Amino acid sequence: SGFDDPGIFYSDSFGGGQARKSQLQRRFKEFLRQYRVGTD
Amino acid sequence: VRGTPVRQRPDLGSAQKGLQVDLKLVIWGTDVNVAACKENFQRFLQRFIDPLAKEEENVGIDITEPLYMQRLGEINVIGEPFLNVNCEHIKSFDKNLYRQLISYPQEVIPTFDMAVNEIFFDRYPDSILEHQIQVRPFNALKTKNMRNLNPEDIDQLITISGMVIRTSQLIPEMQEAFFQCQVCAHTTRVEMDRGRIAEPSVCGRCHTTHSMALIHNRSLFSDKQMIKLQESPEDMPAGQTPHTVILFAHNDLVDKVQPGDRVNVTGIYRAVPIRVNPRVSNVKSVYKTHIDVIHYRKTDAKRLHGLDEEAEQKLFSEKRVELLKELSRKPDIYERLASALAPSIYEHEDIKKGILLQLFGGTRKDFSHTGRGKFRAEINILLCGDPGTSKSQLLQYVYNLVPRGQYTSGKGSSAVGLTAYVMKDPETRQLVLQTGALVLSDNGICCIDEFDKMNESTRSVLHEVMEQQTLSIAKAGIICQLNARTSVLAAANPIESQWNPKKTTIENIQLPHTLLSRFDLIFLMLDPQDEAYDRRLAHHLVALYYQDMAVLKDYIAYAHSTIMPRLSEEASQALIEAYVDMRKIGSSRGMVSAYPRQLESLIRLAEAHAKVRLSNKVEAIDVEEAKRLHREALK
Amino acid sequence: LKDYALEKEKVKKFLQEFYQFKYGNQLVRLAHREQVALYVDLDDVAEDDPELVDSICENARRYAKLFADAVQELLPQYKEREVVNKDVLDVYIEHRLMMEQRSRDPGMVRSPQNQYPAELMRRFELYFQGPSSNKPRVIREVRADSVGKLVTVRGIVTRVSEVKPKMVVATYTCDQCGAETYQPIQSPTFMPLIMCPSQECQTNRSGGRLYLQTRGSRFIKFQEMKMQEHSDQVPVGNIPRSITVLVEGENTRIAQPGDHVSVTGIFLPILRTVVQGLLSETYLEAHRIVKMNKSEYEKLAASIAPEIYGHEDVKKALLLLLVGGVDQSPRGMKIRGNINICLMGDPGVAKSQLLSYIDRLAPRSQYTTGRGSSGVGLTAAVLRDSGELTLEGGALVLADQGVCCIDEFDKMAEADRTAIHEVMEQQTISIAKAGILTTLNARCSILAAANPAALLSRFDLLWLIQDRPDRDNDLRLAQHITYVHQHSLDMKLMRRYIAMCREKQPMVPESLADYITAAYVEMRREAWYTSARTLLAILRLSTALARLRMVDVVEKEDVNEAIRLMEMSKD
Ligand SMILES: Nc1ncnc2c1ncn2[C@@H]1O[C@H](COP(=O)(O)OP(=O)(O)O)[C@@H](O)[C@H]1O
Ligand SMILES: [Mg+2]
Ligand SMILES: [Zn+2]
Ligand SMILES: [Zn+2]
Repeated sequence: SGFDDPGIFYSDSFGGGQARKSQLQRRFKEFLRQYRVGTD
Repeated sequence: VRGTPVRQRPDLGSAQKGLQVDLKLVIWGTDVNVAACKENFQRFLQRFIDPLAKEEENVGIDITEPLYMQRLGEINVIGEPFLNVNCEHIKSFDKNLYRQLISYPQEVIPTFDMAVNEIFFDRYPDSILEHQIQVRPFNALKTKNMRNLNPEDIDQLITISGMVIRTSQLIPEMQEAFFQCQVCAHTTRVEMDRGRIAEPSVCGRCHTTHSMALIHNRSLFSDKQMIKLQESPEDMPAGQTPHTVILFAHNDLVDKVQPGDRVNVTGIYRAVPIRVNPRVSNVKSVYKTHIDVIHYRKTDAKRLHGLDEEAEQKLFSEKRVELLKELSRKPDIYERLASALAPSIYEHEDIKKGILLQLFGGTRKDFSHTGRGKFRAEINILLCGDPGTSKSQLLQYVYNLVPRGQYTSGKGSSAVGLTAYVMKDPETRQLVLQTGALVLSDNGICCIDEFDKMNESTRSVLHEVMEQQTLSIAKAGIICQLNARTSVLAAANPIESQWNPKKTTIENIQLPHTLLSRFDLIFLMLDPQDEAYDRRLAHHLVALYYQDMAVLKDYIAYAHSTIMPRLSEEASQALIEAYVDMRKIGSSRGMVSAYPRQLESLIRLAEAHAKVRLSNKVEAIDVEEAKRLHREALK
Repeated sequence: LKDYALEKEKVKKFLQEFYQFKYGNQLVRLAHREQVALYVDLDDVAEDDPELVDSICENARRYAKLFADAVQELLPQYKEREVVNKDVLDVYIEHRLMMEQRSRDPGMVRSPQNQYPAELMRRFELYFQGPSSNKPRVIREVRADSVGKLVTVRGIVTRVSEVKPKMVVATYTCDQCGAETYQPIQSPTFMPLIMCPSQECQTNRSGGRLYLQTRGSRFIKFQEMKMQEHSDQVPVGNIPRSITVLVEGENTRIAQPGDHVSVTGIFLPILRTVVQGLLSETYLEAHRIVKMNKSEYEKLAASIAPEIYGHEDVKKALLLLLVGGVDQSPRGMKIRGNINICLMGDPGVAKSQLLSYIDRLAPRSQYTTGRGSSGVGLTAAVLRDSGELTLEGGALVLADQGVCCIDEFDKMAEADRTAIHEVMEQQTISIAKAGILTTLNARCSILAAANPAALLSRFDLLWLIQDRPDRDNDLRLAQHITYVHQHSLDMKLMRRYIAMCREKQPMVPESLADYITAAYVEMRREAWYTSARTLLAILRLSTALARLRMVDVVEKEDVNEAIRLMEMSKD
């Protein structure tokens, strides 16, 4: 049974002055998805 | 909260994230809300009066006031911050809160703690406890068999019952490490967090890298205690051997319960992995499991009061005390109790009075100033009788009825196995000294069946305990002296397994005189061929075939509590005269000739009867009854 | 070889469509979680497709994976209501799939190793039961060639560990992120993890520092049991070979020490780690457990060992014990409903054969001669196991509820004699020996045999057999046994009647109180060794005879036959 080793499966981060890089990537994602130019 | 310290809960378990999620805002993995459980238990605290609160069994508990509020009042008048939350009270009140607590203990319990501290400090502003009150939830619905527990109750509060085997030495473990910078002497405490410390790795003052060293004996330690315990399951499937379970006690419950004590144990069932080898940091797939401990219930409805239970003052209501006292004042109390003991067997009045006097036990007294060694205060009985006479059933009944009861039978024993032996504990690997039956019975009873078939190499062990109650193990392991102050209830068959009437008493018994003079009572269980007795016994047995304890145990408990009878002048002169009389009588050979040991026997039996009557002084009635019972027992 | 997507499609259509929807009812029950285990039957799959069955026999493990995942995907369409979430484990799985739905983003693709695995989220288990065509093979003969093959074996049990939680899928949580990573365990050991591969951690460049805990994990009911060759299976002179078997899920707590078992499973290897190669241990992964061949009035007693002649009253008392006197625990003190017999005899009357037949008969039975089982053989002792001082049992504690057929009780060791006296008197065994401090529970019934006082005084029946040579008796017995050699009820039916008979629980009537007391005193006068033990003997035999009649009330006929038996025994 120790012959094989399947991976280490994982999941998402459900729950949970200096910011964090995942938050900053999120801020870039929102900025680049939702930015409006011109006028109505 | 005033500001009292929040001391961590080592027994509940290591901390966790406490992750919460919305479906209002429950805890992840659980159907619990902090707010809901907290409020439900606050309701339970403020409004839960009993449907019935027997004052006799629950002294200090009324039927008028809310139940736990007066408990908080007593926790205010004295300083121990612990509240006995009966899980079955919770079951009657709120089944939902029962489910949440006995499914999710380590998180529901801190909320209960928060609520209790909040209510208590609201009630009493200036009251000062050393730390927060803690709730002890016990008497959860009894699982019968550990071997029938499932892998779904991990970290789920269970309850079982059984006898201890060993309570190993304390083991400190870290809770708040202390670090000091080797260069600049900057200090810092590091709280243990979720199962492992955080070595600071940089000085906070001089910023040197990894100059922070762990000063050991400045740290904070909670204690521990491995407590190996043998289960007494109420379910015994067809071949499940006696299950034994490790109990890790912590800061407040350590050394609260000794070996041989019989306890219900409610506690957190906790799986922990097993390391592959002691130095490699791998582990095993096949975990161990050990119950933690959140509570031990000492009280048992089948046994009698324990030693510390008797010792503690606030144990009986005034009404119960008066009931016991007037029950004593009633003249026939001794024969009523001798009738009560073992209701199944039919009218062994003499033997039952003797066994009762044993259970009450003689008066304890101190000879250190006199330097006469230690005077054995216990009583010892030898049921010498033909095989098949219910002597063995008397042994089983009294063994079950008494706590600190151990049991041996013939040559299912050994000298080292009764005294002690050094073996390696397979959880700590240190060579540790495990006790035997004669040390587990330290302040109780050893019931020995087949006492003739107990080859003299073993009865050599019984000699020392019966003469002086010390048991000196002198062995390469240790050279020490174990207390073994055990009363003895021996059962012996005659030679060839039938009492020959031609042979006299000693000749028939065939045991050493130096042993038979130790037993201060000997009963020759014989069967006269009274046809009336035969008919009555038949009707009794078939009657139980077709087919009080509380007052008895409370009575004995009160007697041990504050009845220590002393000899009177009348009793002493009667003892001297009766000893000379018995010496003259038994001077005829064949029968057990008297001795100064038999003088001590008479004194002890007199003290026991005075204890039964609560006389607080041994009387002529006591010594006369001791003489009468000794003669009629030996005849 | 084949294509396992095709195989999975095959078995999916099969499980949906085969029969009352035979497998469909099982599927919906487990979908609602009214059963936690499932069992494929290769007879039921050879009902239509033999190639798939032969492939399952030859590479069973893979198809086990296929079947279990196929049923896992068949689950939700069979699900019809909201289950009550009976376990905190149910709470976890529901919460997990809920948050997966919450942050699903269904178009968004996720890695091949970012998903809740089947072995975690299944919550059911799937096993097999090999076909009748598959002959159960000898435990010695299951060699390396039969590794991976599906194989059934029949063997006696020797010792069985308890149910401790084996890890299946360890669950780790992080110190910064908050995701929850899995380490699916397979082998006897695993190195823990200390770093979190959650993508939030990979984005942050934070220390993983994840901490294992048991809450979110998936344990399982795991036992390692031992098994031993059948003494008939064994070759001419070799000792019986053993085998280790691994028991999982709803296969746990079936076999028990001493009980014959048939286990159906696959013979998969473990890493051995001194000669080169790549060596490996062998354990049989059980997939169906069936106890077999021991633990599945006048004509009846004569059916008890027809090969013996005479001793009709002995056989009747043996039938009576096998039914067992009524178990009673009135007013705390125990009056056990066991019946204890001794057969003192002249040398050779088939008393040993009677004991052997009772051994083959009773659902729990242990036939012990003098010295093959002495000391620890009869008592319980300590042994290394998760290594630990496992206390396990000898003959009597193995026969905790059954019948110990003790042979040649006269010449037993004196410690064995003492222990047997203890168990007959109180159905416990107290020990305070070198490394043992216990009180075993042994609710056994004793069938002693011996050759010519304590015996008389501690028993319910003693029978002296003196074959006084009578010409006609010996002539008939000689004709009988010669006919036996010449020609060489069924046991299962006999045992079924006994098994049902065990559970009627009569209660004695008041009408017989005068009768029983009168008979007791009259027997005492006829004696004047009899006493209260003999009173209890007649009374127990009366209860057991009422049980044999199956009526719940004892009568005068019962006590009459009891006195008949005891009179015959004494005389
Ligand atoms: N009626 C009978 N039926 C079968 N076998 C018999 C019969 N009578 C005698 N025997 C034989 O007697 C032999 C001895 O029996 P055994 O069990 O050794 O008695 P014991 O051990 O009590 O001396 C057996 O081998 C058995 O074959
Ligand atoms: Mg024999
Ligand atoms: Zn510094
Ligand atoms: Zn992480």
